[PDB]
Amino acid sequence: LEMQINLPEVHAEVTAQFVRYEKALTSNDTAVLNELFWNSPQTLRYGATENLYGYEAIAGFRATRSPNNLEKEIVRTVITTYGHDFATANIEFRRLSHSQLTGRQSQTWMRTSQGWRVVAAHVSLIAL
Amino acid sequence: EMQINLPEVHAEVTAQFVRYEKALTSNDTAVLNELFWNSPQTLRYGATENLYGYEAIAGFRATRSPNNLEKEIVRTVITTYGHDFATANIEFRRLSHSQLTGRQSQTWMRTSQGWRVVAAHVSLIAL
Ligand SMILES: O=C(O)CC(=O)CC(=O)O
Ligand SMILES: O=C(O)CC(=O)CC(=O)O
Repeated sequence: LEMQINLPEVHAEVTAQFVRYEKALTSNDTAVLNELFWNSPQTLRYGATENLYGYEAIAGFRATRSPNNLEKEIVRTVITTYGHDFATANIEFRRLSHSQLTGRQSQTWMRTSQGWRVVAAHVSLIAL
Repeated sequence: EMQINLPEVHAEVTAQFVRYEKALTSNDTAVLNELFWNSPQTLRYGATENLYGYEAIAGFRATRSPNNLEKEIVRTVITTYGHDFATANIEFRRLSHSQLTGRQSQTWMRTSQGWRVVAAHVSLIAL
């Protein structure tokens, strides 16, 4: 894997799915948000204020989340692919409601037979 | 899907995770640096800082205070995918900050020199 860092075609596919994910967040398109998370009990998301274990818990969280005050400005993005089937996506952002905090979002992506999926995610806000 | 938690692979990664946790408590920076992937792509979103590239992470390790190190691990999920990739996610607590619960996420890759962390993210939140 270490011999195949950021193969152009792989990096392009993952970047596309990442943009898809970010677009679905802004429109609260829960169908796409759920589509992009790996459907497995192992999948997990450490959110800004909650820890969710399993796809079912993540999907359930998305159903009960309010689409209000969701906007976020991405400031930095690093997408790295390893071989043909694995990737990480790491971003910094600012959320408009907490202008004094810098946001971090990490995702690990895996290529499944149904396409790229997030297997684990972690979001946090800090003051620098 | 594609070979989830193969016993031998899951055992190797769990061993390296235990190695990492032991090196944190003894502030064994040699082992801490050994376990992070030596690449400019490697990154660590720390509890209080964002570091890009192995050199920035190694530099941070040389200057860090080892004092408030100890922590109770409360949940661990280690998941391996095929033979060469893994994630490790833990929740932890400290008696020194009873109001904060910790999260630590890592993505691991098998290199020719062994398993390495390619990305990590640590954060503390209120209960
Ligand atoms: O607020 C959070 O927990 C993170 C977030 O913006 C939506 C996501 O990336 O799932
Ligand atoms: O104290 C913690 O759990 C987070 C941390 O920075 C140790 C590490 O770098 O793994």
